[PDB]
Amino acid sequence: DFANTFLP
Amino acid sequence: EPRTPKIQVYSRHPAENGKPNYLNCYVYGFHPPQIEIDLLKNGQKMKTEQSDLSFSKDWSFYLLVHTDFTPSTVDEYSCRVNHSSLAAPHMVKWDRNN
Amino acid sequence: FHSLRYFYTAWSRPGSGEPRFVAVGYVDDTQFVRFDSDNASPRAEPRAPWMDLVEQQDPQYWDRNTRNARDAAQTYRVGLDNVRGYYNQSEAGSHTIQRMYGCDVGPHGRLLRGYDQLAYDGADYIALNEDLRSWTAADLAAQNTRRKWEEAGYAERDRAYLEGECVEWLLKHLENGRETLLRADPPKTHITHHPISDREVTLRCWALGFYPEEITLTWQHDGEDQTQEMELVETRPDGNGAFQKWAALVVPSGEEQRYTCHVQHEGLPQPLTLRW
Repeated sequence: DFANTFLP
Repeated sequence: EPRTPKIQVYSRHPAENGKPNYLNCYVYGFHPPQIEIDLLKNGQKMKTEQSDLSFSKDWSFYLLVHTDFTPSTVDEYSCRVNHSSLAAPHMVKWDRNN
Repeated sequence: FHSLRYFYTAWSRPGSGEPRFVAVGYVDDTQFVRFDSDNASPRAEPRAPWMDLVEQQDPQYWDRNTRNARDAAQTYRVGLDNVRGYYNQSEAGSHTIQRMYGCDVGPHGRLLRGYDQLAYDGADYIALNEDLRSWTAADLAAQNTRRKWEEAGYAERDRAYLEGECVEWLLKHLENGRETLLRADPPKTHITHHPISDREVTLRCWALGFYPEEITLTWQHDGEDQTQEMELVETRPDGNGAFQKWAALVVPSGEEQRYTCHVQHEGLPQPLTLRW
């Protein structure tokens, strides 16, 4: 699975 | 400040004529990601397929562009790359032994 | 050891449409996944054979990763405007966010390193530290991101994925993809010969169809290593999922037999020594 993506 | 693509043109398998093969144009080490890559038959454009964009440890992108091709005992194959680091497109010819 | 790595690229396209988001996954040197946000209804898609079976092995795999990538593409289209403001840049130019994350696993499915790293316009921006408890910001603009991520406790969610989930999926891909991923294909090696002048000749040492990408090609003269003297091209994909490399020396004519090419690759029994 993809990891979660965090907002810069 | 852009990073200039390095360009290798080659054949997947050691080339003998009469054998339909795969021509590879591998262009790597470049930045920003927007780029144009084609393979050309005797100067005239071909139809190819292009890898999914990825990048190396230094953040530079690399692409592979490839198509079925049949060598001739004399005929001319080249790859044209355009990128913002280049004042105009570069064309690199596929030769026998590299 | 073995590694599961994902590579995200996102970039703004002023004057042409929305930003673009591309994701690719890799186990070691084999790509198994893509996502491109420029397709109508973009889906995560299999790029390697064993991934055409994940639909029956994990019936929710494609839907939840598609969903995840689509949210990722939305998050980064905003991230591009956030970071651009950090640097006080106008909307006129295109700019690029890249992310690299994943895990290195040794025998017994144990984690060696996790990593999550981001770049802006090709330069280090922010990176998860080796302890996966903390972030390193490369410059002042990136400290905006650091404080947000620290306050929000994002390193712990990253560690959660990297320690648990990244490892579990590396194992599943390794096992389900045993035939592709666990192979070591020796190179097929030969030496060609091009003269240029009468006092000098080019000897090119070839390596074809090998996997993984790791390889060393060394030219020696009478046992003394010619590395500083030779020409090594960067290892290149053959387009079938393996790689090619060559090394070349320019040698005095007539002395060809005093130069040997040493080839090391992980599925050769012993390092090979070749002559013309």
